[PDB]
Amino acid sequence: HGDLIVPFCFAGISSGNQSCGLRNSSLANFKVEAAELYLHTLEKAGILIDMQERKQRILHDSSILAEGVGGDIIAPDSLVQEVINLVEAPMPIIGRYDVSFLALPKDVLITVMQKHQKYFPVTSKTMGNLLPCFITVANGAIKEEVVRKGNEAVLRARYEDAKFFYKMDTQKKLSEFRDQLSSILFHERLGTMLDKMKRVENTVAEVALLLGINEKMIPAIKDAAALAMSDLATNIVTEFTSLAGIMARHYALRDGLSEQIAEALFEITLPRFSGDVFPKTDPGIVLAVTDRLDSLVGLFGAGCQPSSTNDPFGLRRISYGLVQILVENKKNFDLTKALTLVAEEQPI
Amino acid sequence: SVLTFQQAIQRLQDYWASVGCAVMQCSNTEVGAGTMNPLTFLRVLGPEPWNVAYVEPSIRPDDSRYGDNPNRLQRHTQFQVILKPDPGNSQDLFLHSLSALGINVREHDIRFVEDNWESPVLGAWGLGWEVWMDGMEITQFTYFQQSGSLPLLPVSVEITYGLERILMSLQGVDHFKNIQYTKGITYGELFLENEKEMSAYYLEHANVDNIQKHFDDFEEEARSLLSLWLPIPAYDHVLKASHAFNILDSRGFVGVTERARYFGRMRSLARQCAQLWVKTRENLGYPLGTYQE
Amino acid sequence: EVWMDGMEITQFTYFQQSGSLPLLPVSVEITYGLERILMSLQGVDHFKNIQYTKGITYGELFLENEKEMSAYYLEHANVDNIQKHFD
Amino acid sequence: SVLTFQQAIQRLQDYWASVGCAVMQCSNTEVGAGTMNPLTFL
Repeated sequence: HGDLIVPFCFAGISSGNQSCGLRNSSLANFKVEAAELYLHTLEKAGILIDMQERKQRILHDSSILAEGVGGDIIAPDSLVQEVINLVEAPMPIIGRYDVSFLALPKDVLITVMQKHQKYFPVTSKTMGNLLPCFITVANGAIKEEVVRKGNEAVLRARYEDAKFFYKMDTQKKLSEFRDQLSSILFHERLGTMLDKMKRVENTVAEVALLLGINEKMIPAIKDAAALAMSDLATNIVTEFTSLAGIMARHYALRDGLSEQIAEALFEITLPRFSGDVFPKTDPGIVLAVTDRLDSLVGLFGAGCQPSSTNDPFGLRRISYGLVQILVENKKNFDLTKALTLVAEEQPI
Repeated sequence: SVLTFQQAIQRLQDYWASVGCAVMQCSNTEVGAGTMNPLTFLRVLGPEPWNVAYVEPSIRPDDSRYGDNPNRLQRHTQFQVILKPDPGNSQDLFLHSLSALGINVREHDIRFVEDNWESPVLGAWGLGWEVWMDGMEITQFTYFQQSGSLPLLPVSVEITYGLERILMSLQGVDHFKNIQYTKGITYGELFLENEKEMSAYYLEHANVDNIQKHFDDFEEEARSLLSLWLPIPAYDHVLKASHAFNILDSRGFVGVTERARYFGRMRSLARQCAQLWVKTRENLGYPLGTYQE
Repeated sequence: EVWMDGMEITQFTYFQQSGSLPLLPVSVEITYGLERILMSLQGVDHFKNIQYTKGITYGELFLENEKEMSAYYLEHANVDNIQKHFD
Repeated sequence: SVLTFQQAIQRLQDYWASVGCAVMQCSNTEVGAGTMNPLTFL
């Protein structure tokens, strides 16, 4: 306060007039003579103390580094908000990796870059696919060559595992994976996922009639549930949990099926998180509502009503997804008539 | 020059021997990780000073991949450091040791990323970070908070070095067999005998007739020994009881309903065994010392 | 065996046969009995009086795995399980 | 000074590491002696 110090001790520490900057730096610990000359001292030690100021120095250099290769960065809010609060003095560095990893799906490279190492993907302005570049953020004053040479060796080590898993996972078509999903349990009283899928494919016909969808589209629906939610037993989804739902669509598209069933396979999980998109194709709505109703009825059959705090299975999220799908799509429904039909095929 | 594997140990031991830690030998029974050693789980409980650094192999049959995947092995060597009480230089001594190992700090991005460790098998948790060095996760740092069921007093600091990847990232190799143990010999030509045969045994030749009848026998023997106020052998049997469950999981003959039963039995045995060491040591008067304030 | 002022501290042996095969070439084995070297060098008379490090001793941290083990090996080792684990 | 137990190992290892020997870890299973280790018998 001003020139004199406020004497008070907290947690066995006496307040004084010393503050430490960057570790191993020249200003290991400095003495502030007056409280007026404080914010000027920290920026003399290189620390960008302001929370919002670091964003305008991260995103002002990440874009500048992009034009060297003629591209742009991808900046999700949930990624930059966490990258900002991990660095005391940001410094962006670009790096390269081999092009042979472009054969992988577009949504695998992005997931690996953004969920484990927290890098920045680079997309070209023209032909807007991925590019063999990435942007990372160092911390402090570090040698430029060493960080890149030691960081690309990790980025090209993750992709070897990813490509091996993908190659081993595309040896057989998606049909065979529907049998070996029994290793994933749904509920101790209900069973695994195979029984859930059989119940869904059995009860989809009635729900497709309650919503009033035309009979001419009833065959394709009966086939979609034949391969519905089969990606959960694949290899690329065993460790990449966030990819569940879309890899099924990719496998179905590669297998050589119609485009009216891949969308239904993909849109069986929407919405996945708050703010995500909603189903927009008619055959996918039936599968989504059938899955929600079956998951609600089965879990309420064992009496597992969540309280206000604990979420054993997040039944509130499922109900909120169901009502959002029903309302934001303008479809007539009868809840008390569909619930009885859904509960009919329950084992107990 | 380039650092070798057999002298990184010599640099990580003579350093912690100067701070004040007492270096000891490795475990005896096959430990499924680096924490279940009796030199760390049973000794953090109770108010006595304890500063120990040692090196131990860790065997995990569930991560067996025939010794081909350059990241996952069935036997990896770890370095463990336990400090109690924390002297206040907890994360400065670590950086000094890292500098003394042979790598520089001024030219490498050494950062801490938060990560909360928790293990329901033995009932422990805490708060800590993992150390990123140019994107590689090489070290776990953790302030403990609870072991078994007792609350820690005073809390302890655990530093775990994953020593197999530090040199794999420092030398510049791409595979794991390319690690050099010493000047003249390599790691991938003498530590694959205990890799290939062990992977084959853990994958498709582990006779499951004997494991499911050794598990309950070990559990009952541990309970009987614990009922006689014999703590050390009672806990020793728990390690070889918990190894059988992992080897059963490796083969794939454990269903999704018996998992809860096995975890409950093991955690109950560990809980009732842990609270006996504290009662055993208090009658001796705490010869090592006592902590106050 | 190497005698140092009457103490037997080391075994030195040229091998000749292992299992049933004859050794080729023969090997040299040197075995240090390390618990008595310091017991004779420092000047102590008991074994617990050995000092492990500057500040701590050997007889205050390596008797837990001694007294409990001796009791187990003497009169509490349940022989029902050993004779069926051996075979 | 007087030799201590935890540095006799440090003097008996750094010596044999200069002749050319390769120092390794101890056994795993309870060995009844110092010869039955798989690093010497086999």
